Amino acid sequence: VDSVYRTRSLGVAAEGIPDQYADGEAARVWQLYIGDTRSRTAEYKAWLLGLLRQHGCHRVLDVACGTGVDSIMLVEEGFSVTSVDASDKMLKYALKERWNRRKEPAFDKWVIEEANWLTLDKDVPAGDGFDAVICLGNSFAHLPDSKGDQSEHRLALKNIASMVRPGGLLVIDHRNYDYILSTGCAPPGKNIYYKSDLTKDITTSVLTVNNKAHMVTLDYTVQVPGAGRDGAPGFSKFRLSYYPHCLASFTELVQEAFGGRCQHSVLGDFKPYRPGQAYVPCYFIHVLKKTG
Amino acid sequence: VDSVYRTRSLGVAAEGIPDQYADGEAARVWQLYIGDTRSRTAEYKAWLLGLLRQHGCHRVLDVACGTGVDSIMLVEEGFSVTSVDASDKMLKYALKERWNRRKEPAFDKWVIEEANWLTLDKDVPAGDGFDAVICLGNSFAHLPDSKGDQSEHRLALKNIASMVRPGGLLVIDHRNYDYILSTGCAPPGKNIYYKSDLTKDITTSVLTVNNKAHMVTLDYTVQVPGAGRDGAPGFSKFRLSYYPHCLASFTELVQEAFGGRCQHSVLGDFKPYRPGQAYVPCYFIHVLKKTG
Amino acid sequence: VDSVYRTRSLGVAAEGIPDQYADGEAARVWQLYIGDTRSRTAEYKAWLLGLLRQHGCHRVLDVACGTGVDSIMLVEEGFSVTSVDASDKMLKYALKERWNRRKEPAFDKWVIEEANWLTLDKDVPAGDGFDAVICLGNSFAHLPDSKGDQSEHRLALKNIASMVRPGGLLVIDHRNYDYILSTGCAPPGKNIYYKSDLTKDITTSVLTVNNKAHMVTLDYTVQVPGAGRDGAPGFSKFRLSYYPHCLASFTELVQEAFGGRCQHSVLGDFKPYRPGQAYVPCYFIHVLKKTG
Amino acid sequence: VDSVYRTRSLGVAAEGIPDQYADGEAARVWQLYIGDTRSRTAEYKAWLLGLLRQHGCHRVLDVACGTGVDSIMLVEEGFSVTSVDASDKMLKYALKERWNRRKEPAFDKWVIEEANWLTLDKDVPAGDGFDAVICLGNSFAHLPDSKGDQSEHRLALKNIASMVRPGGLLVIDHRNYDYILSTGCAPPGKNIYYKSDLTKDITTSVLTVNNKAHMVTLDYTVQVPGAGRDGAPGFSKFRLSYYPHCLASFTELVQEAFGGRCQHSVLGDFKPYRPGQAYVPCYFIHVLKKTG
Ligand SMILES: C[S@@+](CC[C@H](N)C(=O)[O-])C[C@H]1O[C@@H](n2cnc3c(N)ncnc32)[C@H](O)[C@@H]1O
Ligand SMILES: C[S@@+](CC[C@H](N)C(=O)[O-])C[C@H]1O[C@@H](n2cnc3c(N)ncnc32)[C@H](O)[C@@H]1O
Ligand SMILES: C[S@@+](CC[C@H](N)C(=O)[O-])C[C@H]1O[C@@H](n2cnc3c(N)ncnc32)[C@H](O)[C@@H]1O
Ligand SMILES: C[S@@+](CC[C@H](N)C(=O)[O-])C[C@H]1O[C@@H](n2cnc3c(N)ncnc32)[C@H](O)[C@@H]1O
Repeated sequence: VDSVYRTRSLGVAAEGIPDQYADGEAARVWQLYIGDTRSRTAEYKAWLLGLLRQHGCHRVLDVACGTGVDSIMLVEEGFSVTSVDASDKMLKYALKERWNRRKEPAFDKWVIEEANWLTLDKDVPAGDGFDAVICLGNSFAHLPDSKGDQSEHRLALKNIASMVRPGGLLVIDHRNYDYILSTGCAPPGKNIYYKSDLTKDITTSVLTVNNKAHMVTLDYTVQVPGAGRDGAPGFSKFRLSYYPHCLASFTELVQEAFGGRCQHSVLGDFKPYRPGQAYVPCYFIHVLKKTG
Repeated sequence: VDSVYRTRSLGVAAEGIPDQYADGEAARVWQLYIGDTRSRTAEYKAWLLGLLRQHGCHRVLDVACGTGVDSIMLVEEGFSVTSVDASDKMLKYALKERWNRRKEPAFDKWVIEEANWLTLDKDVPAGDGFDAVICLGNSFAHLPDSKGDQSEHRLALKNIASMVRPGGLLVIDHRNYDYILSTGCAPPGKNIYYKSDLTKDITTSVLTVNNKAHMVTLDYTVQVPGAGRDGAPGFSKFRLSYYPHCLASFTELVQEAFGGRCQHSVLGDFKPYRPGQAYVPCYFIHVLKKTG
Repeated sequence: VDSVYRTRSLGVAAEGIPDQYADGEAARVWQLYIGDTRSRTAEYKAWLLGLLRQHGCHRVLDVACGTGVDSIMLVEEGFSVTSVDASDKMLKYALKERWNRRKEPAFDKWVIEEANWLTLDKDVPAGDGFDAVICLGNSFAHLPDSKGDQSEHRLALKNIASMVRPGGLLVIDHRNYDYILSTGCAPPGKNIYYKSDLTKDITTSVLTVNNKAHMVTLDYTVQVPGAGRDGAPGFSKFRLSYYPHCLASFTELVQEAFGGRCQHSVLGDFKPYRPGQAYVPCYFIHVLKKTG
Repeated sequence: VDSVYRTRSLGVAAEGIPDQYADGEAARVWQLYIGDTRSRTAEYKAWLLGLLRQHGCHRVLDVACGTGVDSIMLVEEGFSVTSVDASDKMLKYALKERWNRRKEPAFDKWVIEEANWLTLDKDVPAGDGFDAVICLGNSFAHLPDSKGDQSEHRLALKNIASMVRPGGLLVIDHRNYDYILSTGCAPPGKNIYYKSDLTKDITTSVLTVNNKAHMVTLDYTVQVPGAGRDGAPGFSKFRLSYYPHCLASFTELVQEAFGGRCQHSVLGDFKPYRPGQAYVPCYFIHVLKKTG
């Protein structure tokens, strides 16, 4: 019988040595990519701040915290923000920012915590509920459908909806999977939230099981600038996958998390979406108010 | 022809979702094991405090920080401490403690940083050097010997040596491998630093390649106290490996890192050691005062 | 740092012991599946015999031999047959049949050899060429496209073309992928060559990379008739992948292998085919007579 | 959760493509190595034939058939030989020899079959039992001890013993693990059965679990002659593992398979073994006669 013997179990750590896959090529380019989410768009800052001001929002939950980018902006702008994420490699970066800016009182008062959408209700005390829960940049699509029925999608989305105060707002988005599913090409860098300073090439694979689109996998080949001989760049690659959320399924899923007690509007890039307009958006943003 | 597709590359993270090996069975008992073995022994506290004080040490580098237990003791007793480690999954727990106690002025002053013994000089500013460097808990032995000659142990020990000020101390220990390599059994829980609440069994595997002990592997079977049926214990395993440093070679390796310019003593468990003494230590502590 | 020890290298065998993946769960249902699907259809026998006879074929190369079912039919009906395949695990079953029937003079004359389509010219002496080459059973589609351009299909088809004598035939088929790629469902057991006793379900996954169907994967759930409790069926899965050859491209690929010097016809199931005919084949059989 | 998607299950085959790991570097050198077992020693041929002649042996079972080397020699010498092995990669070579030599009547009458030592009794009809069962060249040591107690060793050895006719012979061997266990070096090419024409370097690893030697792993680096630039050789590597059978354990195990109803003699290289002679043998051969 063939035995394989690992030096240590997958998932364990040890004091003087880097964790399991922390310095592979894939993790190295990936770090350049997550650091390139820096340069937020004027449009983005303008839309989101205006939405939240117009509604009088003050406590806000960022449920896809990441490196802290969206959250750092709300802290700076005076909101009282709680930020959670299920990933520790990403939470490390937010945490580091809060420690650096500790002495600025608004950053001493920023709550970053671990939480999973599947167990949110128990990970995060709702309190009287928040004024706006945000889940933006196609964070949500990372979540696969393991069970084949979309039960896990329904559960994460209900819990997210459970953190909205009555009268409050959920702002959640997804990339345009309707376009991607029909050209087979997720085109690089047409991005409405941060301007990318890296050049990347994307290969898109779409897996369809029986007749249903089940996953979109993107291979990102990143030109890394200083890494050849006489100043030339190198190229390296990493991969990430997603659930291809179509606008109509998603609209059903999201209004179902509210039990139908919501108003619901869907924007196109930051502008309205009239189904059958010419302009094919890169991202659909849904803004739901709990009306009940 | 065969090919193997993965969702995402090994090493990358994403906002929705737990990181790659994080909620495996082995990472859950392992998390038990680092938590319910971080309650220090009075002997150790008194030993380590009296030594540092005895030599008039005030700035200390902990170069194998882990969850911070060693540094926390020292941060509390009013030393200026900087703690590094290479493992993010472990530093996570020291960082979190610093935050929760960020209101006590000593804890506001604790530096915790990423660094690796191999590049330690490029990662930590010694300046004129620290008063003591500590690498306790049998952490040096985590570093494998990947090129068959011990060039990586040499490099690491030299970079650790360099952080010590002239007249400063290096305190670095290792398990008694001499014994382990004769009995083939690293016995559980005879621990001099921390008091273990958890019941465990250990299987020890020793790998020998063209007659040199090259690695010792411990498989931990942790009894987990409420996981079974009628309050009965539930059980899980994890594994971790060590380089088996024998006292005589390690003694040579560590002198050679100060270029011979050092005074060296080896403690028995905390007691002094002489060959063939009746008492068999579980740990050899080496104390090296740097002459120049 | 992590390392992974194996007992023995991947690909090596040893006298004591079963070969590496041989008694897995998947190799056991798979063995069921190749056995209890090798009982040929009267339609096929009559179709294939009449064609060969009709053109006065006598030496035949089976270039996708497998367990030998196609060759055995022909060896019995008095043709001079040489059978090659690249898979040892499959050739094993043809070899064994040859031995058991080594006393019948036709079977003493059957050649069964290892060869690969890619190197086929270097592996099989055509001499002046064979009368017919056969590659039936949807075997050509096993060859993946690993360089993204179909250079390996081209090479393989050209080397198969070269074994055909001038005035000889190439008979090569493929499943109807056109249909599969629109319905997303390769339906079970509508098979024209062999009569299946076994009950199976098939999940079909289609992989598409920057808008080109690149692979179809079938997961077979085989109902195994006595494996459960009270004679109840026990169940196991295995998986196998295909390159989805569409009729029009395959038609171009196969002409191009004879340099255009060929006459080409495509049969519907065994019946002739015309576009938009009401009858939808499960298999397209291509018959190519080489002109020069 | 990370999915990994294979093209096909481990262990399945498919008509136009090589089986899973058949053309890796490891399998390529390994084939040069198994083909280098060619050049049987004069000493070997002389001893074995003389033993078997002196006992009047005629039906003989080779239970570690391999490529067929020992068996081909007994066929040629007139014995009535049945040869079994559990490995198909190796049985393929024997089988091919029998087909080549088919017309020589003694090779038409050679029975090669698949069998496992663990299920031997049911794989091979004993008949009235054989005159000599042979298991030579350290075939037996390939068999690991999965259960930790040597139950599997006891079972394979009992079944092997069950194929010996009363008055018949078992000739079975093992390398000198007592020497290997004490120098840590299985030295290359001191071989008493075939002269090796390949130059190989061996690295020996010994794994000890708790105090018991559990496995000896050999990395064979083979100088392959024509594989560099101007005629120079290349070097490639494969690995194989074994149970370190000590002479005294083995002597117990083997006489226990007979229930103690045996005579037992143990040879040194082909010559007698007096425990405490100077000459340290490379191989111990045991010859047991069933006396009962
Ligand atoms: C790092 S996240 C933004 C995080 C955000 N600041 C937050 O609050 O969650 C970037 C997202 O943009 C995605 N995206 C969709 N199509 C893209 C494309 N063609 N190129 C780059 N990113 C694209 C990535 O898949 C990823 O999910
Ligand atoms: C929680 S860690 C100690 C961390 C410490 N703060 C530092 O300086 O890195 C527990 C340590 O005890 C070690 N240990 C070694 N042998 C052991 C044994 N037989 N029983 C229990 N713990 C053992 C483990 O290898 C591990 O490195
Ligand atoms: C036993 S093999 C045929 C071997 C044949 N003697 C030859 O020429 O290679 C069975 C073949 O039927 C194919 N097949 C394709 N689609 C199928 C389906 N839907 N149901 C059953 N078999 C299917 C399998 O892929 C496999 O290659
Ligand atoms: C191919 S087998 C011989 C097969 C034999 N003709 C039969 O009847 O089974 C070769 C054996 O010699 C072994 N052996 C032991 N020590 C060796 C060494 N230092 N170098 C080479 N082979 C050695 C291999 O491990 C292997 O098990």
